[PDB]
Amino acid sequence: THVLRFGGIFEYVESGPMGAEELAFRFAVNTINRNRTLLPNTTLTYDTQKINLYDSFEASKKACDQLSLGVAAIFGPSHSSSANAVQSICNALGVPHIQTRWKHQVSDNKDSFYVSLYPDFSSLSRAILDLVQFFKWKTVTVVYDDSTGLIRLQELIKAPSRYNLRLKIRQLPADTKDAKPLLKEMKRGKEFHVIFDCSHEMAAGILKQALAMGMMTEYYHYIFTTLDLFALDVEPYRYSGVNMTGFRILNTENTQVSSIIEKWSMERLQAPPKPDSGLLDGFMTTDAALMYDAVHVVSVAVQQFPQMTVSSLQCNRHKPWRFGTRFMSLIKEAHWEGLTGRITFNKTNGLRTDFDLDVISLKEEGLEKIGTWDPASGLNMTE
Amino acid sequence: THVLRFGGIFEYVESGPMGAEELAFRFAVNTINRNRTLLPNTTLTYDTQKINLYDSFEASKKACDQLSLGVAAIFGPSHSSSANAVQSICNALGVPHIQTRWKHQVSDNKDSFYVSLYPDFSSLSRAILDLVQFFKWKTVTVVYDDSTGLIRLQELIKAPSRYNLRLKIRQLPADTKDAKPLLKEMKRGKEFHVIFDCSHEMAAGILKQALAMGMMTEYYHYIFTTLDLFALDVEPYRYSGVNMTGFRILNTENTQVSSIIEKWSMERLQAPPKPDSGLLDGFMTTDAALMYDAVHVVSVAVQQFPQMTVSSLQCNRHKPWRFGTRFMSLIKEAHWEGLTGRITFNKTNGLRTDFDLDVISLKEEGLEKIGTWDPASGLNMTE
Amino acid sequence: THVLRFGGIFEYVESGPMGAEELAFRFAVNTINRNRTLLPNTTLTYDTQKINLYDSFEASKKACDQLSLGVAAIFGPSHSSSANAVQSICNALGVPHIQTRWKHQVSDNKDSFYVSLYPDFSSLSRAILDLVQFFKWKTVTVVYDDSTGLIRLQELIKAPSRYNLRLKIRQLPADTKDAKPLLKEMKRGKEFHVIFDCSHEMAAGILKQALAMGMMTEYYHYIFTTLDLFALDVEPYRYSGVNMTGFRILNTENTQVSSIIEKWSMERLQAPPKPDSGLLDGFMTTDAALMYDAVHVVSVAVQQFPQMTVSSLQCNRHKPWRFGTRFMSLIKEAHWEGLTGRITFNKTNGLRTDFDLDVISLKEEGLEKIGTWDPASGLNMTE
Amino acid sequence: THVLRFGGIFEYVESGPMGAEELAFRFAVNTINRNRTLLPNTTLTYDTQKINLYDSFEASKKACDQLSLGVAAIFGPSHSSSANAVQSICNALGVPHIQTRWKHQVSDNKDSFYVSLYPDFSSLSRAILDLVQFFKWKTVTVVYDDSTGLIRLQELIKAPSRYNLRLKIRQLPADTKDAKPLLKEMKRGKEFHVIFDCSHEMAAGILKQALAMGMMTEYYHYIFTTLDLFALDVEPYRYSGVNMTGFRILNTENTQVSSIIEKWSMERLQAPPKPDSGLLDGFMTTDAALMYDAVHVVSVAVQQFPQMTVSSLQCNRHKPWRFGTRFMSLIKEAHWEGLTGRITFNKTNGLRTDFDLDVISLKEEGLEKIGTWDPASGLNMTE
Ligand SMILES: *[C@@H]1O[C@H](CO)[C@@H](O[C@@H]2O[C@H](CO)[C@@H](O[C@@H]3O[C@H](CO)[C@@H](O)[C@H](O)[C@@H]3O)[C@H](O)[C@H]2NC(C)=O)[C@H](O)[C@H]1NC(C)=O
Ligand SMILES: *[C@@H]1O[C@H](CO)[C@@H](O[C@@H]2O[C@H](CO)[C@@H](O[C@@H]3O[C@H](CO)[C@@H](O)[C@H](O)[C@@H]3O)[C@H](O)[C@H]2NC(C)=O)[C@H](O)[C@H]1NC(C)=O
Ligand SMILES: *[C@@H]1O[C@H](CO)[C@@H](O[C@@H]2O[C@H](CO)[C@@H](O[C@@H]3O[C@H](CO)[C@@H](O)[C@H](O)[C@@H]3O)[C@H](O)[C@H]2NC(C)=O)[C@H](O)[C@H]1NC(C)=O
Ligand SMILES: *[C@@H]1O[C@H](CO)[C@@H](O[C@@H]2O[C@H](CO)[C@@H](O[C@@H]3O[C@H](CO)[C@@H](O)[C@H](O)[C@@H]3O)[C@H](O)[C@H]2NC(C)=O)[C@H](O)[C@H]1NC(C)=O
Ligand SMILES: *[C@@H]1O[C@H](CO)[C@@H](O[C@@H]2O[C@H](CO)[C@@H](O[C@@H]3O[C@H](CO)[C@@H](O)[C@H](O)[C@@H]3O)[C@H](O)[C@H]2NC(C)=O)[C@H](O)[C@H]1NC(C)=O
Ligand SMILES: *[C@@H]1O[C@H](CO)[C@@H](O[C@@H]2O[C@H](CO)[C@@H](O[C@@H]3O[C@H](CO)[C@@H](O)[C@H](O)[C@@H]3O)[C@H](O)[C@H]2NC(C)=O)[C@H](O)[C@H]1NC(C)=O
Ligand SMILES: *[C@@H]1O[C@H](CO)[C@@H](O[C@@H]2O[C@H](CO)[C@@H](O)[C@H](O)[C@H]2NC(C)=O)[C@H](O)[C@H]1NC(C)=O
Ligand SMILES: *[C@@H]1O[C@H](CO)[C@@H](O[C@@H]2O[C@H](CO)[C@@H](O)[C@H](O)[C@H]2NC(C)=O)[C@H](O)[C@H]1NC(C)=O
Ligand SMILES: *[C@@H]1O[C@H](CO)[C@@H](O)[C@H](O)[C@H]1NC(C)=O
Ligand SMILES: *[C@@H]1O[C@H](CO)[C@@H](O)[C@H](O)[C@H]1NC(C)=O
Ligand SMILES: *[C@@H]1O[C@H](CO)[C@@H](O)[C@H](O)[C@H]1NC(C)=O
Ligand SMILES: *[C@@H]1O[C@H](CO)[C@@H](O)[C@H](O)[C@H]1NC(C)=O
Ligand SMILES: *[C@@H]1O[C@H](CO)[C@@H](O)[C@H](O)[C@H]1NC(C)=O
Ligand SMILES: *[C@@H]1O[C@H](CO)[C@@H](O)[C@H](O)[C@H]1NC(C)=O
Ligand SMILES: *[C@@H]1O[C@H](CO)[C@@H](O)[C@H](O)[C@H]1NC(C)=O
Ligand SMILES: *[C@@H]1O[C@H](CO)[C@@H](O)[C@H](O)[C@H]1NC(C)=O
Repeated sequence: THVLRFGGIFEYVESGPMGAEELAFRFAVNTINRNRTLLPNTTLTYDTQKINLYDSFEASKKACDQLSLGVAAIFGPSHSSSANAVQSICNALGVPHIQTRWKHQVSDNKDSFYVSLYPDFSSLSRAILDLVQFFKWKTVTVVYDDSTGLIRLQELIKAPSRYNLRLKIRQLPADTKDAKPLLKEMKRGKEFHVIFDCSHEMAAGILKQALAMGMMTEYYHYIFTTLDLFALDVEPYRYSGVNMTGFRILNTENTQVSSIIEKWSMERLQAPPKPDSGLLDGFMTTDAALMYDAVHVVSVAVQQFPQMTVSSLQCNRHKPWRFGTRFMSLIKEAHWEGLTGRITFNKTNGLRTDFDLDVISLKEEGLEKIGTWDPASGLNMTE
Repeated sequence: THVLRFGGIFEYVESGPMGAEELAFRFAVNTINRNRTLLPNTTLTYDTQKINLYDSFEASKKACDQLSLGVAAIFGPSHSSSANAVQSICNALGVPHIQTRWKHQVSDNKDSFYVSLYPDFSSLSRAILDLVQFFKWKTVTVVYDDSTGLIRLQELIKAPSRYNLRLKIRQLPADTKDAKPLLKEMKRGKEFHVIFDCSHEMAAGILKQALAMGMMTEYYHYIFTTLDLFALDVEPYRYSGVNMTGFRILNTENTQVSSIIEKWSMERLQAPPKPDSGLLDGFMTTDAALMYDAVHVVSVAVQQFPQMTVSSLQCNRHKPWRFGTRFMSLIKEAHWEGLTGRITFNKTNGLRTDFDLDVISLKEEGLEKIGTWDPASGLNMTE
Repeated sequence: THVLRFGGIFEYVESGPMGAEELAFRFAVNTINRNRTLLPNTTLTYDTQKINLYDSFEASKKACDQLSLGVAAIFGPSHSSSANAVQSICNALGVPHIQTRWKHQVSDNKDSFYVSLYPDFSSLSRAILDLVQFFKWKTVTVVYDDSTGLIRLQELIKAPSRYNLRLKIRQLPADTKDAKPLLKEMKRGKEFHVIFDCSHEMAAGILKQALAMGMMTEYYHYIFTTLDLFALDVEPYRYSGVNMTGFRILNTENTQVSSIIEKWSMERLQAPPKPDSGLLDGFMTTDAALMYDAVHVVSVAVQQFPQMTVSSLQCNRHKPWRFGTRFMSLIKEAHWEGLTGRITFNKTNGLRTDFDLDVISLKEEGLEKIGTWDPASGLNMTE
Repeated sequence: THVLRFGGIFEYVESGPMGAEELAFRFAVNTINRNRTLLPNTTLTYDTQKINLYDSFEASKKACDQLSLGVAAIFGPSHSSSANAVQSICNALGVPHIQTRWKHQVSDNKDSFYVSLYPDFSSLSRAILDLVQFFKWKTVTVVYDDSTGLIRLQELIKAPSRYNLRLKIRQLPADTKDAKPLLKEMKRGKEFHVIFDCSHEMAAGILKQALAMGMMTEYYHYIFTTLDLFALDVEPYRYSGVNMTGFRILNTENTQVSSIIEKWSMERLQAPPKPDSGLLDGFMTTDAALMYDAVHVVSVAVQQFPQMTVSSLQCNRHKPWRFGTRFMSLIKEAHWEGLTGRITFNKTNGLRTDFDLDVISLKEEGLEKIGTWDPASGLNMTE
């Protein structure tokens, strides 16, 4: 039988239920257990631990508790300060570390036991930069939220040194949801073409404050850096004449992918969130779409490797895992067509820089696909 | 007697001797032991460990080895990925963590047991931004090296949204010291006013490549973000008619501070570095000036706290240190006039945002102080 | 057999080995002895003497010692005050005097027994004057070193009486290598187009002081009067955007001439000079290229004259040498294609005014031939 | 008694009698022999030899014949190529060498046994350059004759690099007295302020060709570099309204100096020269005034040195003369008020740079003294 024990480190939600990434890790393990074509001989169990996500010492202790109990791969702790502490544990002891969120990989880590299923912002910032040239902009305002967002969109800030733009980089207020003094300066400065680097939970809150201001007109164009633009209640903004361009990697135009998302709204349901937030009700974010994908791409690697045995390692007496070198190379050479499209990894550094996007814009009917991005091709926009 | 045991985590230099920060930690402990006014009853020993500085798992093990052996404060492991792993250990177990280098404090860490003696780049980027307005620039090029340098100078990038500039943000080549294709684009683009965000070991290498190009003339003006501009062999550049503006926090205009630097060249000497690098020979960097200061500011706190006892804590069974709360508040409320001037800490977050700079520029004679920055006052430039 | 005894008077180098002209005289005699097409029946020996070069009385005694011992031609003592003393001895006693350096021939010497293989500055100063008109200059600064340099470039100083220029004649400092107060006046006076009349050992020292000043830019253009511009380490000046125009008579674009220069670096090698001089290592100067040529052009004359016998003459009882009139006319009517190109003499005064130059300028790759001068044609510059 | 034997080397005039310098050497020896205050115990004889003046080998043989016969000082052979051959003989054997003509002393001769009684052109070219500033010229034409005249007036050519002039340097025709095509270009170019660097035998021939042209008017001003401007028949040019400025060192405004010149016209007389030359008849040139002075200044040195004995030296077995060091220092420290004024020598190099001139210009009456030059003072022009 040989039950595998893919471990995971997730957020400790105090009041509410388990998070969307923790549900998607439980849903993807149960899907492979029920289905019989993928892994027809083995079953998957899990060892999910809950941390604060903002404490590298709690993430380091529970990652060593999973390797002492014996796991095969750690599914990342969702945060830059916490994943860097668990990445180096997984490097030292040979166990893979599967990342589904963006993290600043500094250019001096010689770490090899990690892959990142999140679309890398060296590729995404070229997708925005191609998109501002299709629209023939010459005056752009980038509004980010946290200081790490300069590292994300740095290929867009280095654009007036090459192309013909003038970037005016602005930042959202750090403490409050009171971005109206930001939007007053953007209205007085006549900044009609704006790029927002913020999550869809925050991008929904800016659009209410841009509607309370006089900024949702036929003159304003908003490109959103988030991949969850198909999660917003856009009904107050369809008839304004705005354009709200963005991307979508979640391949919701298949009968197989949408069937999983239609099943997703059932088991998640459990008191859906607040009504005064401009998001939808039944929707899978791309944060939980990549955790459903992260279990399956590694499941390609355990399918092509039947001699696998989960060992029990110790952090104090660290030894590399016996099959760690080959099993890491089977993850980096794994191809899969998951919810977010084709999943191929970067052979140099282990990232995900080759992926397919879907350019979506706001029409009178709603968010509609008007193109397709591809790092080999570029914007094939059939608008 | 009560010997204290200030611990430290430093770089493992393989071929050469101990690093400049490790010498400055040994020199500052031996200075307080020899001198009798500061701590007239106690002596200081140390437990210096050597790590890779790019491995958070090695820094986490040796920080727990110091707390198992029993230390009073950890002097930081000199790097963003390594200090974040040791900051959270020192937070969980109550021991202070003394930082002498800049690190991206994310806005969600609820850590309290850390202070940073490095001048914070929220204050330094206002010192550069005041300096480009004294010089009445309207066209600025910021050249950084690593992607974290956008977080450092982010108050300068958000300047064309307020003032009258146009920033053209550029980046040094990531792999090679071959910044001449960068300097060709800056020469063809007619970019005479340049800000360099790079270390003085790299800023010396850019000036050779700006002299090999036709870019050291009476038209080019270079502001350096580094505080070690008074460490460069500037003899090939005095007569060019260039201006090389910068800052200096190392208060080398006192008979007491310069006496320590004159003693510094003796015990450090030990095969001084390569001749094909445009730096000086006998000089203390500001990286080792802040480690000499870091021992003394905490020595103010052990002077005002005689009931101190060093305990032995364990990371697996983590308990806060018995005097950790009061001793951390005595470090944050400690004032000291060290090598880098007056040392007062930020009462909100524990940083160092209130400090005195010395604006230095290049004249025909050499680097000469032409002003003084102060967050309360601003540029008092008697040029 | 009839061994010939071409004599020579050279510099007494005290510390180091024999000079470059004395090596080239030994190398050219040994080449004709080894080769069998030129002089297939006779061999050449030599009687090299060493003087101070600045004492006409020592040069006069050793020239009479060579004629008492019996020579066929004296190869000149490399200096104006010393060669004039030996020219008149060779005139009185019929022996030829072969000159390879420039000397002020006053317009009243009725001397006939001398030829000069150095390119005459009545022709060279027209080559510079054609070159400042191809570049369309209207404001020229001539910087010479010694007062004889006005006689050299006098056809360039008499140019504003004919053409449209304004010469500002300046002089290098007489005692020191401290030409920076000269270069300050040329920088404050905005003198971008400069002609340097100095040797390549001194022209390498001016370019360091023009790089220490802000004067190696894309605005400054330097014409060098020396013919050894292809002997300078030009690597610090390739990327500056400067132009460094000059000439080259040493025909280094043949497989036969460069083969001799490739053999030249072997026997000369013998502790190559100082590293703090901006010259190359393996190179033949045009001062030693003309001494290799001086032996061969006279070897054309002994090939066309087999009845030659070397006699023994006395200066106190001076008698013309028996074959002095015919053998001098065979040297003046000798054609040879040596290292410096075709070697034909002026039939009026015995000089060398008909010769081929190669206009070389500084590109990004290095010194590159961009034309060809010729007294019949002029500048055929395929730049 | 101790008869001294001051030797001399002069011109071999074939057809006519002895030259003006040879008469002045015979006249000055006979004057000191007749007079009894100067040298009241010793008499002077001489050993005058005649050379071609353009042959350094004939000058070298007869200088060794005088030292073999035994002389005390050689009075120079009047020419640059011949005096350099005799200067080095007198240096090697200790005998002084008294020069009365200008010669290019190169900056590398370490010769000590020579003095020059001719007014040095480093001082004279400052006297012309002060004179063109008193007259407030801004456009100057320098017309020289031979290429050595650039070395003479080089402090005047380097003037537009300091002051406000524009020099147009021209040259007289080398072969013919046909300077009218030169004067046509100076008339068409409107060059009214001209400096002539030529002898008074040639300056008289230019003024006929400037009178045959339309160039002797009230618009043309001619400064003459020669010191024999008070030797020209100026009667055709008094009423033209020209100005002909110049200098005079021959102190013809004393009753003692003019008495010697009135005696000079008696013994010289001997078929006075051609009538078609615009010079006077009874006049002493400054070339023969300095040879009368050269015997007397050395006669000061033999008066202050009674233990002198003339020895007999050989050039082939050269030994320094026994009293050569002290007797040379008595010549350089000798003061005399001769025909040309006060005679003091330059203590550094042995030249004559401290002397008194008399600025003379052309009035309606004739050449009239209008000032006085002095290197300490400058132009004290009481015009
Ligand atoms: C349970 O079975 C397998 C487990 O490996 C799941 O993967 C699918 O397997 C089938 C055949 O092995 C393939 O189906 C493909 O579906 C896509 C729809 O996106 C279609 O374009 C292809 O032409 C093909 O029909 C495929 O290898 C794989 N599906 C994907 C998306 O990679 C399967 O989805 C599970 N569920 C069911 C209901 O079978
Ligand atoms: C594995 O990782 C490396 C490093 O990220 C990938 O190299 C990158 O490949 C792209 C090819 O598109 C390079 O060019 C970039 O293309 C865009 C297209 O518009 C254009 O704006 C520029 O030409 C831009 O440079 C990119 O420079 C290069 N990155 C580096 C650091 O060299 C590589 O493709 C990955 N391997 C895969 C996906 O198989
Ligand atoms: C403790 O830390 C806080 C934040 O780290 C410090 O507050 C900061 O104070 C500076 C200067 O007052 C503010 O910067 C800017 O000042 C200039 C000129 O006054 C102007 O361009 C802006 O209006 C801005 O105020 C900075 O924004 C502010 N930070 C925050 C978050 O409010 C505080 O001063 C520190 N306390 C000390 C050193 O005692
Ligand atoms: C032998 O020597 C004499 C003089 O040393 C040479 O005569 C010289 O020839 C050159 C060129 O023909 C004359 O230079 C100048 O030429 C240019 C352009 O043609 C122009 O700017 C002037 O009009 C001038 O002619 C130079 O003046 C002339 N020298 C004399 C004194 O007449 C002669 O060419 C030599 N013979 C050979 C090399 O066979
Ligand atoms: C013969 O005697 C001496 C030989 O040494 C000649 O030199 C003159 O000697 C006298 C008295 O020793 C001085 O005369 C001076 O004359 C100048 C006129 O230029 C006058 O300004 C003075 O006030 C003084 O009277 C003087 O030392 C010297 N003369 C000069 C010009 O230096 C003397 O000239 C010979 N001839 C006669 C006729 O005495
Ligand atoms: C011995 O020889 C030296 C070298 O020739 C003499 O030094 C020269 O002295 C003059 C003083 O007048 C220096 O200044 C020159 O003065 C004129 C006056 O108008 C002015 O145009 C400049 O200031 C000019 O430089 C001159 O530079 C200096 N020569 C050198 C090469 O330094 C010295 O005076 C002689 N000793 C005597 C006469 O006792
Ligand atoms: C020893 O330590 C004491 C610490 O107080 C030093 O004394 C201080 O010296 C500075 C200038 O040297 C003064 O500004 C302070 O006021 C002094 N403090 C006190 C309390 O007097 C002393 O300089 C140190 N000596 C050595 C040799 O290191
Ligand atoms: C030996 O001397 C002869 C001299 O004639 C050289 O032969 C000449 O070589 C050059 C090129 O090498 C040709 O352009 C000439 O036409 C040749 N002349 C003749 C008559 O053949 C020969 O190269 C010399 N060889 C060596 C090794 O020095
Ligand atoms: C909306 O999109 C269309 C198509 O690109 C464009 O013509 C229009 O200007 C856009 N509206 C804006 C930018 O407000
Ligand atoms: C671009 O899109 C068109 C139609 O949407 C289709 O031919 C194909 O998807 C793309 N063509 C390419 C990539 O050549
Ligand atoms: C540079 O500094 C100099 C002083 O050395 C000053 O005169 C000048 O204004 C500054 N700026 C420029 C652009 O030269
Ligand atoms: C800076 O301030 C100090 C005291 O506050 C003063 O002594 C100095 O002159 C000031 N600098 C100026 C005015 O340039
Ligand atoms: C210098 O040479 C370059 C070629 O390298 C040419 O383009 C330019 O016109 C020349 N002159 C100047 C003043 O740069
Ligand atoms: C110079 O002339 C030669 C032949 O006379 C010719 O090959 C060359 O092309 C010419 N240079 C030019 C035209 O720039
Ligand atoms: C002659 O001299 C006087 C006095 O300097 C002057 O005014 C006049 O112009 C001169 N004549 C010329 C220069 O032709
Ligand atoms: C200048 O000349 C005046 C009168 O000609 C006279 O005082 C003296 O000769 C000179 N004065 C000086 C040099 O002070």
